[PDB]
Amino acid sequence: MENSARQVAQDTRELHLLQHIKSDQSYIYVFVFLYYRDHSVRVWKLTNPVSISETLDYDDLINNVNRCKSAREPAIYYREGITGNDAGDSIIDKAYCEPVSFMIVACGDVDIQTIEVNIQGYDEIEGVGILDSNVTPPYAITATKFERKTSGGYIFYTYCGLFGHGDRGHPTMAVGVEKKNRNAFGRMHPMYVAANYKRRNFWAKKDWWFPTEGQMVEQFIKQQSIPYVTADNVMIAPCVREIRHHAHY
Amino acid sequence: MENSARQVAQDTRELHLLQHIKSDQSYIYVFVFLYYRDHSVRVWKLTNPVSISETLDYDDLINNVNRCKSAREPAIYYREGITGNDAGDSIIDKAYCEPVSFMIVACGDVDIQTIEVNIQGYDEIEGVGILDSNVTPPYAITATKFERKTSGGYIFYTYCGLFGHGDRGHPTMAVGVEKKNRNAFGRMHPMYVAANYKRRNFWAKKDWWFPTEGQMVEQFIKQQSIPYVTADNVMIAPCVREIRHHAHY
Amino acid sequence: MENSARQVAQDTRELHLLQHIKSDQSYIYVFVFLYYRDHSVRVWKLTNPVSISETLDYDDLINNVNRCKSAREPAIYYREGITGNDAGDSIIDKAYCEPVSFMIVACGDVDIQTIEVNIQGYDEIEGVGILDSNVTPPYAITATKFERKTSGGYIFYTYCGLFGHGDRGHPTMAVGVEKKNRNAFGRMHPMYVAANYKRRNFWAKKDWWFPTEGQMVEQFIKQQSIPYVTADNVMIAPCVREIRHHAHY
Ligand SMILES: Nc1nc2c(ncn2[C@@H]2O[C@H](COP(=O)(O)OP(=O)(O)OP(=O)(O)O)[C@@H](O)[C@H]2O)c(=O)[nH]1
Ligand SMILES: Nc1nc2c(ncn2[C@@H]2O[C@H](COP(=O)(O)OP(=O)(O)OP(=O)(O)O)[C@@H](O)[C@H]2O)c(=O)[nH]1
Ligand SMILES: Nc1nc2c(ncn2[C@@H]2O[C@H](COP(=O)(O)OP(=O)(O)OP(=O)(O)O)[C@@H](O)[C@H]2O)c(=O)[nH]1
Repeated sequence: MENSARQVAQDTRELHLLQHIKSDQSYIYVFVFLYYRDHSVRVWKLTNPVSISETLDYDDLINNVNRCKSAREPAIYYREGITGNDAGDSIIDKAYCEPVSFMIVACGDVDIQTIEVNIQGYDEIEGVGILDSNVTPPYAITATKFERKTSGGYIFYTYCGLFGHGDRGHPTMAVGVEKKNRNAFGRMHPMYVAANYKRRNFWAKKDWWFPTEGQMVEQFIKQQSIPYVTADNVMIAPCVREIRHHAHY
Repeated sequence: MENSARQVAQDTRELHLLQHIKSDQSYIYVFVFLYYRDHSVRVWKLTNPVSISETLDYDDLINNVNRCKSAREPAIYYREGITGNDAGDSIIDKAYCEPVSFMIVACGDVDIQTIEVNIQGYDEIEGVGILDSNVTPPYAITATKFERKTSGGYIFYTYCGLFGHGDRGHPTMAVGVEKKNRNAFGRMHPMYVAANYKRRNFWAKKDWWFPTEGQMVEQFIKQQSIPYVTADNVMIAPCVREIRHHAHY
Repeated sequence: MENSARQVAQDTRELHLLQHIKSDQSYIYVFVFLYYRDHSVRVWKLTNPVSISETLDYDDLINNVNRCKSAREPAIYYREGITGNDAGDSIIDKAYCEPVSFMIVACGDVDIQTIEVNIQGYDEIEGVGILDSNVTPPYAITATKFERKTSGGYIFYTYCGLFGHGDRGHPTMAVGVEKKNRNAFGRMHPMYVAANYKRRNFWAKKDWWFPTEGQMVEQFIKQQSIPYVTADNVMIAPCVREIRHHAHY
């Protein structure tokens, strides 16, 4: 009864799930979870068939549901103070709605070795001046700092941190990653490039908000089967156990 | 008097119009018309010299002029309910401002064979989970479902449908299409690629709103000479009659 | 004492600054300064490692701090009138918040010869109709109209103008430029392309607003060392004097 054709259709399904990862027919994903002091979470899905590239601006990274709006000072009173040094006209030093921490989850067939997580202050300008900005500051080379998580045959990567109370407490970030290519024909080789270029905005960055992590895990993480690690360090991810008829090195 | 030089300058003009289509000097366009229950239309022009790629998020697809705003429930009360199953806190089941139907008009020198119209619910996630999402679900392969419309020598394509009252009644969509290339030198060949890459956001998605189709046809469709088909199935498009000094196969 | 190792570490620093321009490790920048009648400035940084491409829509180009909002007419009353000819329902003919003038500053290692500044009215449509629009109208070929400014070994380019009181007084604009490549290996050659494609949105267009030019020069231009030319024609830019041990042609 282990051998039934129905069981093999189930085997097909799960073999399909593991191979679909490496297949050109799947997406790669980076999810950015932002955790606020009110316990709520704002979440951005970045996604593409072959190449994720996105800026999350300040307005993308602050809490836009439990919003900071003293009915007294317009937004520019505060923005000017995080635009230039001592250039503010705000009685508020730090907005409540700025995130406390983040988690980056890279999943699907990412080549984690190509990932970049470049977090900057409000102006997006690395270093002391624009002409001295480096396109890749050392802390943007985050690949080896991700934790590798495994769930059966599934692999994904997590990177967590605090934004803090300095410049990066008013964050902007650029995130990019490539789909792993285990062979030599480039997904942007001249014979392929136009078909992937046509899909450069499949899909544009997309966000949601949730009242707590626990509620998000039930209503979203599990519902969409998004690999995840909770604050108490529990892995929430689908699990496809490896199927193979021969040994693997 | 048929032969006058002035008439030939007119011939030049119309020969220019037909050949400008196939020329690298023209844009390709996809227009997305969204029709609401109040009879108004929101319209997005997607456009590029060689390669259109765009996401129209939920906020792009709902009616943002005749807006849904009960002065009682914040937007997240409703959004949460179309983010996760049964996760809403809204007394409104379906927003008035969600579109009833759509028309996609692909025109200029599109290769309709490369078009993709991928409509999803709010979360933009095809299938049962992100790791099983297909980059091209069967219904995104819409090319053969477009109707081919001809106006003299001009060719364009239309695809209409209803959003309905299920998941896609809270639509997001990814649209991409390539300019037709009737010969072998790719518009993204290494000798060309950088010049077209420089124009990847020429132009970013752009929208308008109009109180009715009839008013839009007068104030916009005709004014900008955008090929179009009205709800009663009348073609509104410029018409350049073919000019040629010899027979065509 | 001219020869001290400390002085040579200073020489290293400034040699680094000049060579970092031509290095792949720097960004190219286009800044768009928009000057309003209230003397305020809205500023967009466009930036990329190798290829800038951006649309600044109408909502990006109008003053969004000193906002136009008669508590009487919704935005569409005015927008409809700049969408189609005589299609408005506004008692206001021209919004206060539309910019008077602009300056484009191209800096870092731009090849100014590849720049395009295509300014259009509200609809973004060049010419008399979409099928006749040219991807490059003559006035978009702006490269030779930029003024070349030098500050020691630093080179940058400025282009100024008025928006006026016609169609382009309701501006949209597409700006693109490539990083100068003084040799033959293309930054989008197949061996390089995927790494730069991954960084196509590093960074997305980013804006600020400032109450006056003078205040912006202190709080932003100088603070970020952004090359600049003030309204009275004073150059504000860092200055690295050329260092070389041999003569230069
Ligand atoms: N290490 C470092 N952090 C900086 C610097 N400038 C600003 N920061 C910010 O400091 C914050 C985190 O640094 P920590 O040393 O952990 O201190 P913190 O918890 O943020 O609180 P502070 O003591 O106010 O900085 C981040 O927001 C950084 O961006 C800097 O020059 N060096
Ligand atoms: N065919 C199909 N449609 C679905 C499914 N899930 C949601 N829908 C939605 O159903 C809507 C259109 O389906 P129809 O069969 O025409 O029904 P409808 O007019 O939308 O009204 P309903 O009966 O409430 O679905 C779209 O919004 C679809 O996205 C599904 O599993 N299959
Ligand atoms: N030259 C020219 N400008 C046009 C045309 N249509 C609209 N304009 C606009 O005219 C404005 C600048 O032209 P100017 O000749 O300097 O006149 P102006 O200062 O704008 O004031 P007006 O006399 O109302 O046009 C810009 O906003 C142009 O876009 C046109 O067909 N030719």
